Order: sequence, then structure tokens, then C-alpha cells
Amino acid sequence: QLRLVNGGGRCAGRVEIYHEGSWGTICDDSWDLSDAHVVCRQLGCGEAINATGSAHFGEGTGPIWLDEMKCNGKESRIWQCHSHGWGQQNCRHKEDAGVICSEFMSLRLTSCAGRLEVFYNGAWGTVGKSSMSETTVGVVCRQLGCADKGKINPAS
Amino acid sequence: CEGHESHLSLCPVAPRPEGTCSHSRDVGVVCSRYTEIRLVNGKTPCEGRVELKTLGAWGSLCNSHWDIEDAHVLCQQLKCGVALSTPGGARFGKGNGQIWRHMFHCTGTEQHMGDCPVTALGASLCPSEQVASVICSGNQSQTLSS
Amino acid sequence: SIPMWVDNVQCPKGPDTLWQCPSSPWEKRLASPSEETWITCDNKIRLQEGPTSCSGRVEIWHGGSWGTVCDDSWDLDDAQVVCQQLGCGPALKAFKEAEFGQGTGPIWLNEVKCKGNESSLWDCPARRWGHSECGHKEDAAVNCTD
Ligand SMILES: *[C@@H]1O[C@H](CO)[C@@H](O)[C@H](O)[C@H]1NC(C)=O
Ligand SMILES: *[C@@H]1O[C@H](CO)[C@@H](O)[C@H](O)[C@H]1NC(C)=O
Ligand SMILES: [Ca+2]
Ligand SMILES: [Ca+2]
Ligand SMILES: [Ca+2]
Ligand SMILES: [Ca+2]
Ligand SMILES: [Ca+2]
Ligand SMILES: [Ca+2]
Repeated sequence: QLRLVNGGGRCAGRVEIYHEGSWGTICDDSWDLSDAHVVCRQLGCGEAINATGSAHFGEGTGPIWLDEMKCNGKESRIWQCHSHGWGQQNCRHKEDAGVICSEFMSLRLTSCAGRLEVFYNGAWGTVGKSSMSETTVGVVCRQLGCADKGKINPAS
Repeated sequence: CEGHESHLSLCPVAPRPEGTCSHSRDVGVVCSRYTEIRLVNGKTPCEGRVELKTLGAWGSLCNSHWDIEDAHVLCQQLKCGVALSTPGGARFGKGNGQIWRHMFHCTGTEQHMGDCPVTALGASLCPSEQVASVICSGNQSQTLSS
Repeated sequence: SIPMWVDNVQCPKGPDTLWQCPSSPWEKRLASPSEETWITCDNKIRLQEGPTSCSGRVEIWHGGSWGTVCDDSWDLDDAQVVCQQLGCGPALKAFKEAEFGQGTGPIWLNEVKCKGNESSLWDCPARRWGHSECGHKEDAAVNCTD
């Protein structure tokens, strides 16, 4: 089993791999975008934009399982890559490997007031104002964790 | 290693399958026990004139600062228990060579002469016939007591 | 002008202090300035495995052995302070993850939080003198100007 934790979403976070009854991390040594492509497509998250290292999503609490991932970007599982082997690692938890995938989505307001922006495919972007029902504004405001309703306003 | 292991066998290691290194980068370690003091010219193997090697040449140690604690530590290093006495003069021989003026300041509680604080800079000259010596007890089970 | 205490100092291999080195005995004698000793110790910090002398992996000497600096929090300010310490010109790049190769000895410094204007890397705050969690794969490097 593979999972991403502390990512603020579903398709991002520190890569946690499961082995021997414990959830362990992956060291970020030689953890390039090819390694991130495998875990993102394995998790049904499309391609990958970032192969984050140096514990970008926090330092994991578990035995580092893999050290030198040499994925070609074509296999469907992370453990099918060429690595040093299970448990063989010379890394700490300060350099756990995490990924940010194509299907990772984040929401923000930039001036809780400002232009509604959505983060998809690794690039921030606005949201169309057409057919913006009050329920959608309430959902957006609630997702920002600051309201349950809001008002659509013209650009500043 | 955590630094507290008794042997490198107990150290956890992290092997790498790829290329390791070049011989032009081999590691060398210098430890603190470099004294190289031995016992020579004695009836029983581990007593006699104290002989010390520095600067690539052996030499006899002066008895001016050769207290009974130094003899005790030297006997412990050579695994012969305690030191019975330090016979002054050339009882075991003056020694064919020069006299080393090293002033070991052992407290008698260390098991190696390298652990002792040795002072050899500017030490006063020693008479030729005043060469330090030691007669160890010879019993390994014998241990020093305060 | 001060007198001369000791002369003919002959240090062997092994002592890290001068007072374990044999020499001629102390004598309070006047000394001409010509025959006194003036020694300039080599630089505390050197750059190794670089194409020139102003670029390479940061090596620092402390605790008796040459060490390295980890790349954690190794920004361009650290490269600037290293470059001005070695006497090279302004810094250009501050490499990470042992770009020029893995280093020697222990890892003396990591997370050096320099402001880029310190006189030397020792005045720069850090997790100093060992116990750094970094390995030798994360040795920090710089690129100064010739
Ligand atoms: C992801 O990669 C892009 C490509 O340059 C970069 O701009 C962005 O800062 C990266 N984000 C993270 C979190 O590494
Ligand atoms: C260091 O900087 C010089 C000056 O631009 C450059 O020519 C050289 O390639 C740099 N070295 C590295 C390893 O980047
Ligand atoms: Ca590694
Ligand atoms: Ca790393
Ligand atoms: Ca890889
Ligand atoms: Ca003494
Ligand atoms: Ca690092
Ligand atoms: Ca810094």
C-alpha cells in the first residue's frame, strides 16, 4: 500500500510506503520527477509536477524503506523501481520524499477576501464567475475555513 | 556508530552497492596511545630497565620523574599487576643509547602509559647512570588498591 | 623583545600538544630576533576537489581533524562568508548534496546561519563541532571568483 500524508489534499504529501507492518517513508536521494511520476500514476493522480525532498511535507515517523529510486517512469508501482532494497538506506527523516501530482487541487483567495484561485496541474488559476450560485460561494468560503456563506464582488 | 560501541562489529553500517572510493582517499586514524614504552634486560620477561621509543629511536627513561605510580601504570600496561619497586641506578643496565627525559605524571589509576600526562618539552638533563627501572609483581590477578 | 626558553624542539608523531615533544632543557637566555621562530599556521578552512583553489567542497579544521559542513540551511550567505574567509572574491554559488564529492573526517558544521558578512565561518551561528545529524553525502560546497 502507498499513501501520501500531510499534503493538504489527496494527490500530494510525503510518500509513505507500507512494508513489514509499519508505514515508512522514502529517502529523497535521486528522487527526481520520474520517481514522482510512478507514485502519482499509481495512486490515480495523473502526472507529477514536483518531486519534493528534504521533508517538504514534514518529517515522517517510520523506518525509511527505500533510498535510491531509479524509476524509468513507465512501471505502475513504486516498489517495481530499481532501488537499494527494503530497509537499505543511509538517510534520515529530515529528507523524506514527497510528491505533488497533477490531480492535486488547492484553493486560496488573494487580495478572507480576494480573487478566488484554484491550484490544478501545478499552476494557480482563477475560477469562472459564470453560473456562480450562492451555494458554490458558501462551499468556497467554507473550504477556506472562514465562513459558510459569501457574496460575489467585482474585481478590485 | 553511536560512539559508545565496544567493537566496530556492533556498529550499524549503511552499505552502498555502487562504487565506493579511490585508494587515494583511504582514511587514517590517529589515537592517543602512542607512547611505546617497553621493559628490557630483565631476568623475568616483564621487569627491567624501562625503554621508550620516540623520534624513531629507542632510549632509556630518566628516573628523576619516574615515581612508583609511573611504574604501576607501566606494569598494568604490560599485564603484570603492580610494581614492587623502582630500582635506581644501572641495576638492569645503562642502555646502549640516549636517555629520554620524558616526565610521566601518572596517578596510578590508568592501565596504559599513553593515558598518562607526559611532559617532555625542555625537561632537565639526566645523568647517564640514573636510568629508571621497574620490578613488576608479575601477578595479573593482582590489582592496585588505594 | 622577550628571552628564549626552549630550543631544538623535536616533535614526534602522535602528540597533539607541544609539551609531549622532547627538546633541549629550559634555559632563560637572551635571543636575537633572527634565530627565533615565526610560524604562520595554514588556513582553518580549505576547498577540496575543485577545478581551482577558489571553488570546491568546504573543508574546515577543528578538533584535530579536517571536517566538512553539511548543506542544511546552506544558502549563498554562507558561501559569501566562506569566500571572504579564504580570501577569494565574492561568492557565486552555494552547492548542496556534495556537488564536488563527499568529504573527509566528521561533519563539524551544519545549519550555518550566516548573515554573509561575518569575519569567519566560526563566528557564524550553527550546530557546531559535531553531533550533526547529516551524513557525508550532504557536504556543502561553494564557488568563489578567481
Ligand atoms: C515545483 O516545481 C516548479 C517548477 O519550477 C517550481 O516553480 C515550484 O516552486 C515547485 N514547488 C515545490 C513545492 O517544490
Ligand atoms: C563557478 O563559477 C565560474 C564563473 O562563472 C564558472 O565558470 C564555473 O563553471 C562555476 N563552477 C561550477 C562547478 O558551477
Ligand atoms: Ca543515499
Ligand atoms: Ca537527500
Ligand atoms: Ca530517480
Ligand atoms: Ca612521575
Ligand atoms: Ca541536506
Ligand atoms: Ca545559512
